Amino acid sequence: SVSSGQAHSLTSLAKTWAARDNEGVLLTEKLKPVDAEYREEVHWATHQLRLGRGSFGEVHRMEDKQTGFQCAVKKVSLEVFRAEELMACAGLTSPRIVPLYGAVREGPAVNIFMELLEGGSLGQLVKEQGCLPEDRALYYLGQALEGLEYLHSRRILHGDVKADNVLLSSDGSHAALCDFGHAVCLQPLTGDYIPGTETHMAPEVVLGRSCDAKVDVWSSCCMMLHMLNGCHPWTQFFRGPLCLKIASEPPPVREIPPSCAPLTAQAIQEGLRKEPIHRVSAAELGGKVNRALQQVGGLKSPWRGEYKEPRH
Ligand SMILES: CNc1nc(-c2c[nH]c3ncncc23)ncc1F
Repeated sequence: SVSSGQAHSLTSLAKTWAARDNEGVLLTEKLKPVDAEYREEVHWATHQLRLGRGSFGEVHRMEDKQTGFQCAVKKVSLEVFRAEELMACAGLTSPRIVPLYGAVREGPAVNIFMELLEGGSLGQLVKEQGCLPEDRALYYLGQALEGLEYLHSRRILHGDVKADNVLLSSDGSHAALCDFGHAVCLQPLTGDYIPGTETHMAPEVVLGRSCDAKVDVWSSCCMMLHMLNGCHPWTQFFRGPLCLKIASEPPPVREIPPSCAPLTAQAIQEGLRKEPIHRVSAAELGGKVNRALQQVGGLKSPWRGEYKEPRH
C-alpha cells in the first residue's frame, strides 16, 4: 500500500523495485493517499502540456485531486528503474537540489513526484538568450556547485551535470539540480555507471578509469563554457564521436572567451584539469566562482536581458 512517511522507507522500498500492485511513500502533505492508495487519473491527474523529457522518462505537470496541489511527475519503467534516482534526492537538506515529494509504483511503472520550478531549465534559457553574460553564468555555476558540494558530501555523484539538468525559479534568482537518472553512489570512488552527455564527459570516464566526485566538476565547467559561448564544448572544432578527442586532446580551455575576467578563466582551468587528482573539488571550485563573481561586480545583469549572439 501507499502511505505517508519519511525518506528511509522510500529508499529501501526503492531497492526492492530496482532489484526486479500499488505501493510507495509520499514525503509531503500536498500529495495525500486515499485508503492507502494513489493511482493515476483516480487520485491525481496529469496535465496534457508536457514539462519535458528526462533520461528514463517524460516529465508531466500533475495535480492531486483532493488537495489541488500541483507537482512534477516523472514516469520511469521498472525495467530501467534505478534506486539511485530517489536516493540522490530523498529528504535532502540542500535547497539547490529539486526536492522529492514522493515515489509511487503502479504496476510496471514508478511515478516519481517532485517539486515544480516554473522558470524552465538553464538549457532553455541559454537557447533563448543565445548565451548568458559572465555574471549570470558565474551565478548559476555557483548555485550548481553548492548542490554538487552537498551531493558529494552525501556520497552521491550526479553523473550528468548540464544546463538541461538545472531548473530555475520564475525570477531566475534560485537554481536547482534535477534529473538523478545517472546518479551513482561513492565508496570511501564510483561503482556501476550510466553514460551522460558526451560533450560533458571527463577524460577519466572515456579512458575507462576509476571515477569519483571530480567528474561532476569537469561537467560543471563544460556547462559554464556552454553558458558563455551558446554551444557545448568540442562541437565547434570536432564532429562526433568525441571520446578519443576528449581522451587525447587538451582540455577545452581554448573555448574560454577572452572577455572573461582573470578569476573566471582561472576557475574554468582548475575545473578542467585532465588528471582528476589535480582537479579542484566542487566545494573548492565553488569558492573560486563566488570570488570571481565578486570580482566582476556581483549579479548585475537583468533577468532575461537582450539576445547575445552565440559563437560560430
Ligand atoms: C525534464 N527532466 C526532468 N525534470 C524534472 C523536474 C522536476 N520539477 C520540475 N519542474 C518543472 N520542470 C521540470 C521539472 N525532474 C526530473 C527530470 F528528469
